[PDB]
Amino acid sequence: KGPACYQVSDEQARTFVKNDYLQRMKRWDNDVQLLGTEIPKITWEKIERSLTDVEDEKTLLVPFKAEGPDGKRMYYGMYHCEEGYVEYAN
Amino acid sequence: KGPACYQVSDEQARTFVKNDYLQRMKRWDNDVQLLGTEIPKITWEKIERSLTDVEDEKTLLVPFKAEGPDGKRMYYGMYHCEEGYVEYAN
Repeated sequence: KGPACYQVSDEQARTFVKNDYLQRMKRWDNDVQLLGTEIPKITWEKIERSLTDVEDEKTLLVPFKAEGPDGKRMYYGMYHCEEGYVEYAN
Repeated sequence: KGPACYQVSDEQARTFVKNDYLQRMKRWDNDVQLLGTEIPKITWEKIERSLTDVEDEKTLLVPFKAEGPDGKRMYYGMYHCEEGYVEYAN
């Protein structure tokens, strides 16, 4: 896991937040311009989750494809269930 | 906290991920079109963090303003340090 907040200086926090914000702006804008829509159609791919020791799962990996008139993109949402957020990969 | 993953069905997970993905596409695209750039200038506002019992902090709230040629927007990044992600509010 990352650092505890008390180990994170204001400067480190600002750097992390700026990196994250800029990267997000870039990524999401790019995906919109590529698909040609803000509201692509979503198609689902099979979810692989452990059939055993299921209480050990901290994350569900949900693959999907988004389709616009200009294009199509594959994603893997990794949904951290307890934290209530998703981070996306490709 | 949210549900444990073993309590989340494939359908619930897909619904959460679709909601999140669409909302993000919308939000970030909108912010880019509003600021008029993917790479706005970032200005910082003072960070308020507890001066006592600091080991209890799970999150740092980093306020900032983003400035494009077309506009300006206020944000509050809440940086969850250990998890290594930021969620944004306005």
